Amino acid sequence: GFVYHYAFAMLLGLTLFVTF
Amino acid sequence: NTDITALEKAQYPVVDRNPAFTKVVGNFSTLDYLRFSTITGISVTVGYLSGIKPGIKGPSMVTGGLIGLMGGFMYAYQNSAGRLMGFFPNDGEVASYQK
Amino acid sequence: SLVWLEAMLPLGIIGGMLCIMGNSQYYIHKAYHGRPKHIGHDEWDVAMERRDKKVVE
Amino acid sequence: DLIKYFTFSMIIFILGIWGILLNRRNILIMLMSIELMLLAVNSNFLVFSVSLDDMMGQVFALLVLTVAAAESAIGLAIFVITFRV
Amino acid sequence: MEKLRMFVAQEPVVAASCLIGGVGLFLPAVVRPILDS
Amino acid sequence: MVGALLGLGTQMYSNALRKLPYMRHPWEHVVGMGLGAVFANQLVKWDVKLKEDLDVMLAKARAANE
Amino acid sequence: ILSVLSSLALVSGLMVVRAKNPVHSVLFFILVFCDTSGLLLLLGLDFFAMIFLVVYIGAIAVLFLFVVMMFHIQSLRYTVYAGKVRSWTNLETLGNLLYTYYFVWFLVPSLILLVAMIGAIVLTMHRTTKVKRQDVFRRNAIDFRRTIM
Amino acid sequence: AAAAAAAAAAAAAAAAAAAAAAAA
Amino acid sequence: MLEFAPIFIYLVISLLVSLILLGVPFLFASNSSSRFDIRFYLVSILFLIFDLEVTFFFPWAVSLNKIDLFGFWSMMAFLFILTIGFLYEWKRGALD
Amino acid sequence: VSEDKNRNYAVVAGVVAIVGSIGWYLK
Amino acid sequence: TGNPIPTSAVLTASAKHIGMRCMPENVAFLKCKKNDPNPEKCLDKGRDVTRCVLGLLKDLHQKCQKEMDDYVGCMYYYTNEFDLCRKEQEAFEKVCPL
Amino acid sequence: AEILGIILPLLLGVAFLVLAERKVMAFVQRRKGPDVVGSFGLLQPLADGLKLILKEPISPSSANFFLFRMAPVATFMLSLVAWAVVPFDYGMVLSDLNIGLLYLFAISSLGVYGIIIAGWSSNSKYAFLGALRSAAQMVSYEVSIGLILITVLICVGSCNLSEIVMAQKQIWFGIPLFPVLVMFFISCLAETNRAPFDLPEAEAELVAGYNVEYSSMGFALFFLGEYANMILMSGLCTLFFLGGWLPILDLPIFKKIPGSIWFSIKVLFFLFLYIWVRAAFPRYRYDQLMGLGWKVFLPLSLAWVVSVSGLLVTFQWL
Amino acid sequence: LAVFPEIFIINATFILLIHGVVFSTSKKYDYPPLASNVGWLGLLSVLITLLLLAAGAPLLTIAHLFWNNLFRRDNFTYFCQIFLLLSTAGTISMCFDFFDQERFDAFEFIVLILLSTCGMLFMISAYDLIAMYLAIELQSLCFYVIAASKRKSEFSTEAGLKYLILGAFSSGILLFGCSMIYGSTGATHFDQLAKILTGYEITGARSSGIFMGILFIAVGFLFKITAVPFHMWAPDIYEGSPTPVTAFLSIAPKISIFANILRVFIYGSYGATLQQIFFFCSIASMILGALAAMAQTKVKRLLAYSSIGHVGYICIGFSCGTIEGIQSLLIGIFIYALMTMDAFAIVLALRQTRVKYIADLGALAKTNPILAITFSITMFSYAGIPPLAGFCSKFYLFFAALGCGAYFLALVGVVTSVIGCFYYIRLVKRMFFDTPRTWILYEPMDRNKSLLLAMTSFFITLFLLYPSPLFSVTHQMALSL
Ligand SMILES: CCCCCCCCCCCCCCCCCC(=O)OC[C@H](COP(=O)([O-])OCC(O)COP(=O)([O-])OC[C@@H](COC(=O)CCCCCCCCCCCCCCCCC)OC(=O)CCCCCCCCCCCCCCCCC)OC(=O)CCCCCCCCCCCCCCCCC
Ligand SMILES: CCCCC/C=C\C/C=C\C/C=C\C/C=C/CCCC(=O)O[C@H](COC(=O)CCCCCCCCCCCCCCCCC)COP(=O)(O)O[C@@H]1[C@H](O)[C@H](O)[C@@H](O)[C@H](O)[C@H]1O
Repeated sequence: GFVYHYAFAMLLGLTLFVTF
Repeated sequence: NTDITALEKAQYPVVDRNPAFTKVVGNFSTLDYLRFSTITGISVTVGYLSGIKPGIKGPSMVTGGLIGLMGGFMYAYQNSAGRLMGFFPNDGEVASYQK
Repeated sequence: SLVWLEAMLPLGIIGGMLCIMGNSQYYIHKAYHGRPKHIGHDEWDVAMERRDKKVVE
Repeated sequence: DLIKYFTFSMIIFILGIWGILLNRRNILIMLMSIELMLLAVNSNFLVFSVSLDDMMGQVFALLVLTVAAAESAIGLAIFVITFRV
Repeated sequence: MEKLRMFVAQEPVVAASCLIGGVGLFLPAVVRPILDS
Repeated sequence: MVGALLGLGTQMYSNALRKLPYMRHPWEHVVGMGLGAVFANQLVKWDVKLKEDLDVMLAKARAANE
Repeated sequence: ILSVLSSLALVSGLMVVRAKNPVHSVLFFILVFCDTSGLLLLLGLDFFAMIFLVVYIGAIAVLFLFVVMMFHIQSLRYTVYAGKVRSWTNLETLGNLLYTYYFVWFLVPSLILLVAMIGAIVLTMHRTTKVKRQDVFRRNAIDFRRTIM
Repeated sequence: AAAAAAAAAAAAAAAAAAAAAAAA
Repeated sequence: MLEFAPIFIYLVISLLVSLILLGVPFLFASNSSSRFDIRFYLVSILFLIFDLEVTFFFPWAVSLNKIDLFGFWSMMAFLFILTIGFLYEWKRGALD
Repeated sequence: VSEDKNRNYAVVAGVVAIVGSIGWYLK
Repeated sequence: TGNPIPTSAVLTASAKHIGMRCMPENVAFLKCKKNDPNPEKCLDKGRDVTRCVLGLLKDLHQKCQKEMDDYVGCMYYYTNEFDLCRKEQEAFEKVCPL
Repeated sequence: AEILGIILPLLLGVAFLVLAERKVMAFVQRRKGPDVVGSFGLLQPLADGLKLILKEPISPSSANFFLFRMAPVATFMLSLVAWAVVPFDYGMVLSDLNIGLLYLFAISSLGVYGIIIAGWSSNSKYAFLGALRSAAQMVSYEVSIGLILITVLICVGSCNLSEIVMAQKQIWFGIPLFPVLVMFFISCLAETNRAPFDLPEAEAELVAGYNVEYSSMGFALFFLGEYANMILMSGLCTLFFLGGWLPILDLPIFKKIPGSIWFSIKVLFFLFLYIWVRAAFPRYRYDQLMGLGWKVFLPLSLAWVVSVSGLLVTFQWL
Repeated sequence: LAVFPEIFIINATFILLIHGVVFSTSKKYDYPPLASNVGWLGLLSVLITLLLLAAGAPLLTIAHLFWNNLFRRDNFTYFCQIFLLLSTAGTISMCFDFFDQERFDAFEFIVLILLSTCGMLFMISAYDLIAMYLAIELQSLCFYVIAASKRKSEFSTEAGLKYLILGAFSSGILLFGCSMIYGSTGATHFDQLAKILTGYEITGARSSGIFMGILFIAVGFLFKITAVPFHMWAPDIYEGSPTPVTAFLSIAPKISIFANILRVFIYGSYGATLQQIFFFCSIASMILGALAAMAQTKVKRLLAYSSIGHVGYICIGFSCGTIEGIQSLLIGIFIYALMTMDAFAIVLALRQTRVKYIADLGALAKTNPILAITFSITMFSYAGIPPLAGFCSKFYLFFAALGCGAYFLALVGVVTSVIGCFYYIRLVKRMFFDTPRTWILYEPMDRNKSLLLAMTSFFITLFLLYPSPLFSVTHQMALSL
C-alpha cells in the first residue's frame, strides 16, 4: 500500500524537481 | 584505415604478410583440399541423412553441401592463411624459396 | 482542336495557386528581410550574419 | 543545463521503472514503461552526446532506437499471442 | 535453364529485381576493381 | 589409452540409457575417443606450456619486484 | 520558454504509469514521444527528432494503439570559425561512422531486425499459413472406415 | 485462411467459337 | 535547427485554420433550413522493421562519397540480411 | 544395375568424408 | 559596401583575391592556430592578417570600386551564394583584378 | 504570418482540384464536367462548398467534440504542414530544413495516426476495419516510397529538398531513374488512396469508411485532405524526379524562365496524371494491392537502391 | 578474417533459414516439417564453426580494424567462445526429440538459436558498451521469441511474456548503466574505459555518475543471470516455457553474460567498490537456492532455483578480483554448465510427463534405473558431493574465497552447500529407496541425449581423476583478462 501511497511522494518529487 | 597487424603474431616465419585472396586460396595444400573435402562430405551426408525423414533428401543434401562448402572453404582458408602468414606450422616456405 | 482547354482551366487555376504558394512566402519573406531566403543556410552563415550585424555597429 | 536535460531523463527512467514495479498486473502498461525507460536512456545518450561533444553517443542512440523498436515489435507480438484467440 | 525461364516468366518482378540489383551488386564487385587504370 | 575404455563405456552407458542392450559397431568407434584422450593429454601439455608462458609474463609484470 | 516545457513530457510519463483507461495511456505515450522529439530538436539533433517521430509514433505507438483498440484491457563565447566552413548535417556525421568504422554494431542491429522479422513471423502467423495451413493431414490407407468404431 | 485464393494464372486467350463456323 | 521555427509556428497557424474551417459550418444553417485480423499486426510489425531499415538507409544514403566502397559493401551486407528476412517473410507468406 | 540420383551422390560424399578424414588423421 | 567594412558579403565576395593575395598571412595565422589555439599567442599574426586583408579590400574598393559594389550587392542579396550571380562575379573580376 | 500565403492558396488549390478531377476525368469520358455553375464550372467548387456549409446536421452531437472533431483537423493540418519544406523555387521554401525529406517521411508516419484515429472514433466495425485497412495500405507503400527516396537521395548529396531539386541542374532524375518515377507515382497513388489502388475508396465503401458523424465538415475536410495530400504527393514526384523548379535549360528567347511556374507546370502534369490514371484503370482489390506493395514495389525498390548505389560507387559519381 | 566464426554461423543461419522456409512452404514435398532437418544442419553449423573457431586460435586476433572500434578477441574470448559453441552444441542435440516427438514444424526455432549463438559469440568478444549491449540484446531477443514459441498451451505464452518483460527491463537497467558510464566518462570502449577507471575509488572519491553507471550495469547483469535480489520471475520463466528453450536460456546466457561481466568488471572497471553488490548477491543467492530448492516440487522449478543458487556459487569467485577467484568462477561456469546440460538432458528425456513434480519423477530407480543413476549423479554434482565434479567447482570457489579473505562468504557458501547436499541426498533417497508413487512410464531417450548424458555423467564422476586440463584452461583465461 505504501508503494501505492507513493502517489503524492513521486508527484511532489517531480514538483520539487521542476522548482529548480 | 585497416591493417592486418595481429596480436600474438608471427610465431612462425611469415611467408607473405596479408596474403591476397586468389593467392592464399591458390596455396591450398593437399591437406587443405583434404580438409575442405572432408567437411563438405560430412556436411552433405548430414544433409542427406537428415532429410530422408521429411522426404527432402536431395535438396537438404544440397543445402548441407552449401553449408559444407562455405565452412570447409573458410577452414581451408584459415589454414592456408595462418600458414602463409606467420601463425601456423608453415612448412610451405619452399614455395617461396623456390619461386 | 482546343477543346481540352476547358478542362485545362481548373488545372490552371490550381497551378496559379501553387505559383502563389511559392511567391507569396517568398515576397513576404523578401519584405521582412531585405534579401531573399538562403536555402543552404549552414551554421557558417548564421555565424557570419551575427558578426555582420555586429560589424555594421 | 546538462543536469536539467539529464535529471529529467533520469526521472523519466524512474517513472518507467516505477510503472514496471506497480503494474506487474497489467502488461500493456508494462511494455509502455519498457519503451519509456528505453527512451529515457536513449534521450540520455543523445543529451550526453551533445554535452560531451562525442558521436559515439548518437551512434549508440540510433542503435538503441532500432533495437528497442524490434523489442517493442516482439513484445507486442508476444502480448497479442498471450491474449490467445 | 528451363526452370530459370519458368521463374522469370511466372515472377517477373522478383526475377528482374535480382537482376536490376545484380547490376548494382555486380558493378562494384568486378567493374570497380577493373577500373584500376 | 584410457580413452578407449572410456568410450566403450560412453557408448555402452548410452545403450543402457536408451534401454537398448550393450551391442553394435559404435563400440569400435570408441577408438575415436582413444584419439580424443590422446588429443586431450596433448592439449594438457600445450596448455600448461601456454600457462607457463602467461605466468612468466605475469612475473615480468606486477612491478617486477619493484 | 519552450525549454522548460519538458514538464509536459514529465507529467505525461507519469500519466502512462498511473492510468487505468488504456486510451489515455497510449495518448500520453504518444505525447511523451512528441515532447521528447521536441527536446531532441532543441538540442539540434534533427535526425533523431524525425527518427523518434517515425519509428516511435508512426510505428511503435501505432502498435500500442492497435493493442488498445483491439484486445481492450478492461557575450563570452569565442566561436571558432574553423570547423564551420563545412557544416556536417547530422545524417552525414552519423554515416561517416555507422557504416565504415563501427559497422559491426550496425550489422548486429541488422541481425536484430532479422530476428524481429523471424519472431513476428513465428509468433503471430497464428496458424494462418503453412504453419498449419498445410492440411488437416488425414489419410485413407491409415483409416479404418468406421466399420469398427 | 485456407480458402482457395484466386490464382490469376490461366491459359492464353484463344477465341473459342462453336464448330458451326463453315458448314454447321 | 534555426529553420524549424517556421514549421513550429506552422503547426499552430494550421491548427487555427482548421479550427476556423470547423467553426464555419457550425455557425451557419440556423433554425430554418471479425475477432482479430492478425495480418494487421504482421503488416504493422513488418512496416516497423522496414522503416527501421530505411532509417538505417538514410545516413548511408546522404554520406556515400565519404565511405568509399566499404560503407557501400557494409550496407549491402546489412541489405542482404534484410533481403534474407524479406525472403523468409515472402516464402512463409506474410505478404498477403 | 542402377540406382537413383541424390543418394549415390550421398554415398560418394560419405566415401569422400571417410577417405578424406583418413588422409587427415594420417597427416 | 561603403568604406571597406569587412562585412560578410564583402569578405566572401573577395575571397578569390584574399586567396591569391594575403595567402602568407592566412597560412601563418593557421599555422599558429594549429600550433596552439589560445587566442592571445598570435594576436599579432591576427593583426597581420587583418592588416593585409583590410589593405586588400581598400585596394579592391579603389580600382573597380563600382564593380566591387555590384558584386557585394549580390553577396548581400543572395547571402554569399556564388552561383546565384556569376554575371556580377565575372564583370567584377574581368575589369581589374583577375 | 506567411503561413496564410501557403494555406489559403492551397485551400483554393484543393477546392479547384475537386473540379479539376471531375472535369478532366469527365473530358476523358467524352463529356464536359461541371460546366453550368461557373463560366466553365469555375464556381462549381464554391457551390459544393457553400452547399456543404449550409446543410443542416443530421444530429448535432456536439458532445463528442474532442475525439473526432479534431481528428480531421489533425489529418488536414498534417497534409498542410508537409507543405512547408516543399520548395516552389530557389529560396521559396518556407523553411529549408537540412533534413527536409526525413521530415516528410515523419509527416506521413503521423498521417497514419490521423487515419487510424479518425477511423476508430467512428464506432462502426465495418468502417473501422476499413480505416485500419487503409492505414495499413498507406503505411505499406511507405516503405517503398522510403526506399525510392533513398534512391533519389543517393543520387543527391543531402535530404535538403532545395538541394534535391538543385541536384538536377544537369539532368532530372526522371530521365535516368524513370523506372523509379513510375514506382514513386504508383506508390504515391497507393500511399494516398486516390488511385487504381482505392478499394477502401470504392465509391460506396469510402463514405461509410471514414466516419459516422459527417455533419458535412467531416466529409469536406477528408476530401480537402485527400486532395491536398494529392497535391503534395504530386509536388514530390516533381521535386525529386522531375526538376523541382528547373527548366529544360534550353534558355529560350520567348521564355523568361520563371521558377514557380515550372514547378506549377510539373505538378499540374502529375495531377493530370493522377486523374487520367484514375479514369483509365480498374481497382486493385486491396488483396492484390497489399500483395503489390510488398511483393512488387519493395523488391523493385530495394533493387533500385542497390543499382543506383552501385552504379554511382563504381564510377565515382556520388 | 577474425570473424570467420561469425561470418560462418551468420551465412549458415541464412542458408538454413532460406532452405527451411522454401521447403516447409513447398507443395512438392507435402509441406514437410523442416525441424530436425534444418536442425542437424543446425548444430553442424555449430560444429563447423567450433572447428572454424578452435582452429584459427592465433588468427582470431588477425586485424586491428576491429580492435579500437568494435570487439577484441583474445585467449579468454577464444576459450569461452569454444565453450559457448560446445554448450550450444549440447543444447541443440538434446532438442532433437523435442522436434520430432513434440509436434514442431517450426524450424526457425533452430535458426533463432543459431542467431542467438552468433549474438553470444559477439557478447563474449564484446569489448565496447555498445557492442556488449547490441550482442546482449540480439541473444535476448532470439530467446524472448523462442521462449514465447508454443502458442497452443497458454502456460508457455505468459511465461515467455514475463521473460520478455524481465529481459527488456534488465536490458533497460543495463543500458542506463551504459549511459551513465558513457555520459560521465565520454568513452565506451573497454580499452578506453579501463584507462579512466583506474583509481576511481567511488567510496573514497566523489564520482556519482560513474558509480550509478556501474551499479546499473551490475544490476542489469544480475537480472540477466537471474541472481537472487533480481531474479523476480526466473522460476516461472524456467517452468512455463518449454523444456529445451529453458535448457537454452538457462545455461548459455549464463556463460555469455558471465564472460561479459568478467570483461567489464575485471578490466573495464577494476575495484573492490563494485564487487560488494556481487558479494551480497552471492550470499543471498546461495541462501535462496538452498531454501527454495528445499521448498519446491516441480522439477523444472527445482532446477530453476538450483540454477539461481549455483549462479550464486559462481559470483563468490567474482566477489574477489584475485586470479584464483576468477579461475574459480570459470571452473564454476564449466561445471555448472555441463551439469545443467545434463540435468536438462534428463528432464528432456522424460517427455511423457506433463508439468510434474519430483513425486512423479519417482519410480525412475525401477523404470530405466541407469537414468536414475545418472540423475542422482547430476543432482549430487549440484550438491557438491566430494567424489564428483560439482564438489570440485564449489570447493575451488570456497578456497578462492578463503584465499581472498572473504571467510564469511566461504562460511555462507559451505552452510548453503551442506543444506543443498542434505536436500539432494534426501531427494535421491526418496527416489531410490521408497516412494513408488504412481509409476509413470517413459518413452526411451534418443542417441543424442544418450551420449550427452553419458559423456557428461562420465565427466562428472571421472573429473577429479583429471582436473589438469580444465584448471589450466581457466587459469589461462583468468590470466588473459
Ligand atoms: C575389434 C574389431 C574392430 C573392427 C574394426 C572397426 C572399424 C570401424 C567400425 C565402425 C566405425 C563406425 C562406422 C560408421 C558409423 C556407424 C553409425 C551407426 O551405428 O549407425 C546406427 C544407425 C541407426 O539408425 P539407422 O538404422 O541408420 O536408421 C536411421 C533412423 O531412422 C534415424 O531416425 P530418423 O528416421 O528420424 O532419421 C534421422 C537421421 C538423422 O541422421 C543424421 O542427422 C546423422 C548425422 C550424424 C552425424 C554424422 C554422421 C556421419 C559422419 C560421421 C563422422 C565421419 C568422420 C569421422 C568420425 C567423426 C566423429 C564421429 O537418423 C539416422 O539414423 C541417419 C543415419 C544414421 C547414421 C549416420 C552415420 C553414418 C553415415 C556416415 C558414416 C561415418 C563413419 C564414421 C567412422 C568413425 C570412425 C572414424 O544404423 C545404421 O546406420 C546401420 C547401418 C550402418 C552401419 C553398418 C555397419 C557398420 C559398418 C562398419 C563396421 C566395421 C567394424 C566391424 C567390427 C566388428 C566387430 C564388432
Ligand atoms: C572384410 C570385412 C570388412 C569389410 C569392410 C567393412 C567396413 C567398412 C567401414 C565403413 C564403410 C562405410 C561406411 C559405414 C556405414 C555408414 C552408414 C551408411 C548408411 C547408408 O547406407 O545410408 C546411405 C547413405 O550413406 C552415406 O551417408 C554414406 C556412406 C558411405 C559408405 C560407403 C561404403 C561402401 C564403399 C566402400 C568403402 C569406401 C571407403 C573406403 C575406405 C574406408 C573404409 C571404412 C543411404 O541409404 P538409404 O537411402 O537406404 O538410407 C538409409 C539410411 O541411411 C538409414 O539410416 C535408414 O535406417 C534406412 O531406412 C535408409 O533410409
